[PDB]
Amino acid sequence: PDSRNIFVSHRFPERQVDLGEVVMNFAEAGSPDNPALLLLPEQTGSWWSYEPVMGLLAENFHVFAVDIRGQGRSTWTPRRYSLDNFGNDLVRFIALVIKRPVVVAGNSSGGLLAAWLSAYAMPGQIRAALCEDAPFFASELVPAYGHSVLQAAGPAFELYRDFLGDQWSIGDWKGFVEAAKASPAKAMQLFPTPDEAPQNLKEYDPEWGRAFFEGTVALHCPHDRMLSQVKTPILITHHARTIDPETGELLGALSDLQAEHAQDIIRSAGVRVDYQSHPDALHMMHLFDPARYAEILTSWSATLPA
Amino acid sequence: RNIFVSHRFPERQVDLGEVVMNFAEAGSPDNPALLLLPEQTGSWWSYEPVMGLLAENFHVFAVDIRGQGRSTWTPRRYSLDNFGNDLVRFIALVIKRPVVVAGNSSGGLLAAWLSAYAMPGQIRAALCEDAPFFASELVPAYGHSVLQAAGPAFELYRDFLGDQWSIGDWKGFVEAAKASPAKAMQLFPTPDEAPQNLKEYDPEWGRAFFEGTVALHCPHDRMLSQVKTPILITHHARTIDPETGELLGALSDLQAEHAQDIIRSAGVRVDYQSHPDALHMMHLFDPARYAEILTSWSATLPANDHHHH
Ligand SMILES: C[C@H]1CCCC(=O)CCC/C=C/c2cc(O)cc(O)c2C(=O)N1
Ligand SMILES: C[C@H]1CCCC(=O)CCC/C=C/c2cc(O)cc(O)c2C(=O)N1
Repeated sequence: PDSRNIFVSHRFPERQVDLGEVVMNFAEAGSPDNPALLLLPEQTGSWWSYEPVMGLLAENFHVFAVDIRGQGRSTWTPRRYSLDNFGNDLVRFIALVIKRPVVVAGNSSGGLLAAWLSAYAMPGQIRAALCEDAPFFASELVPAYGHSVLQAAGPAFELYRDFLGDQWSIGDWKGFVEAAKASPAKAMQLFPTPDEAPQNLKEYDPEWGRAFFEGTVALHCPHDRMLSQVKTPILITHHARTIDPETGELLGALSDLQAEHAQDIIRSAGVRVDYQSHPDALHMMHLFDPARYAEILTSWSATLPA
Repeated sequence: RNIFVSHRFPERQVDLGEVVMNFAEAGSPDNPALLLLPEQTGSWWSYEPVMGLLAENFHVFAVDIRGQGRSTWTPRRYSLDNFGNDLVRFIALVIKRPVVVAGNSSGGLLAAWLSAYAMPGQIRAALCEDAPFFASELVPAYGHSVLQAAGPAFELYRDFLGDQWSIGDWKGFVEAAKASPAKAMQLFPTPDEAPQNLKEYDPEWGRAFFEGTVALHCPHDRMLSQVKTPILITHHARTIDPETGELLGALSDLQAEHAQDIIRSAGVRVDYQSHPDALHMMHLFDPARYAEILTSWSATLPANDHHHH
């Protein structure tokens, strides 16, 4: 994987654009007369996390699915992984490639960035943001509310750092898998441990995981302040989540309490916010139940002002 | 936040999205565009005495960086990357042409930031006026850290003025400054009343430098390795105290030598001028000299003719 020559074929053509520091890879679907839709993957996911759902969304949207920096065919940038750098790359992407206002939809950390764009993009760039099971608060080191990253997804990111290493400099996949299987963190059960590293992980810069676990990725983007600054309608979907009865760990993206405060803050900013709890859905609904995801996204987007 | 004073160039503001950025414009768009970045604690009008000279030959934009002047104060969001992307947006939304960027001190850091990290084609060239490469980092690759240079002053901005002037203990700041063991404290204003520039300054800037958060995600050795335009480095007064080892000045000879080396190994044009008797803010305290440095160097840039009309 530190070859950066490990890529495979996909169903939609891919194109790259120079944003200045990062060269961003992306795939396009749908017809350009339809409203623009920017799709942001989960951490460890390339644009083609959205490949099964892109055909469905192609019926109604002009779809751009991107590799975020440090993922896929987009530039890996050591020591530069922050929500602000991720977000400003996407501001540049809209300005250089799309050149229209977008609906932005993001899963997990991509949902953090969907909110980031609502608050901090260039004026007019963002019509609305869909935050698909975004770990508001629970992906911070010291959140204003609820479980920290250390008490939720952190243990997996720690193992990415310790065994895969920055830019796959260590690459001990077998040691990662044996450490993951031996971990006493119940949340580890939500992460794949196949016999060989899966394609999405070979495209992933594990310094992402370091930055989340060490609390550097969002040091300059406290979530309570970010959510208070959003400027567009927001849709929050909230998928599976439980509190482990033996460790107290959060299993899922964010707890009910965290979701309640996220809504409250957005509402206090005076922007439209809608919340949908889908407690039996998997974290990556856009991948594992694309028809349900597409319906949610399409139906909501139809309620947006023109 | 209503302590502003008049100035001899009209000021305007532009919404960048998060930051509303204040700036002063002078000159004709027929001449090359020039973006002026102040030092930390300096508003755009740090350049007000020299802009008349520069407006003879340049279309000048002098800006208030986020957390300074009339530009939005943004609690907890002070980083070189956020400062830098604001300026990327400013060029894209206001200037709409390639620019020469000239910055003093932290503004010089940001000029190099733009050279490396702006959108393609935005930056023609960067003038880094006594920029504290390495010396303004918490863990620099080379030489003094901020803790052995300007840090003690920023520490006192944090401790006595506070984030967004939330403490505001100017008297106690002055008293602590005078009592400081740091020889470098003599380089900072300690008047009996807070000066105008500092009333316009968000001291969380100082916190961010002292605590090593402002450039956590922008190590300077890597930044300098990624520059993509010609760079002019001016290096003004500096000495290293023989008793404490403190750096008095923006950067040491060792730090300037590595900065040059790194830029040159990026394969771009780099020029270095040592002005060991110049004050840190030469653009303010020796404006005629500074204007001649910038103008004469700009005239040697490729496409200087294309940018005249
Ligand atoms: C890798 C991606 C895969 C999801 C693995 C899980 O289903 C665990 C529960 C959901 C939380 C994930 C999660 C937390 C976080 O604090 C930061 C992140 O980027 C994610 C994030 O993107 N996970
Ligand atoms: C306040 C402004 C003016 C104070 C200048 C001095 O006379 C001290 C000399 C060294 C440079 C300061 C300096 C260091 C740094 O690590 C980061 C910075 O932004 C400055 C910076 O902009 N100083």
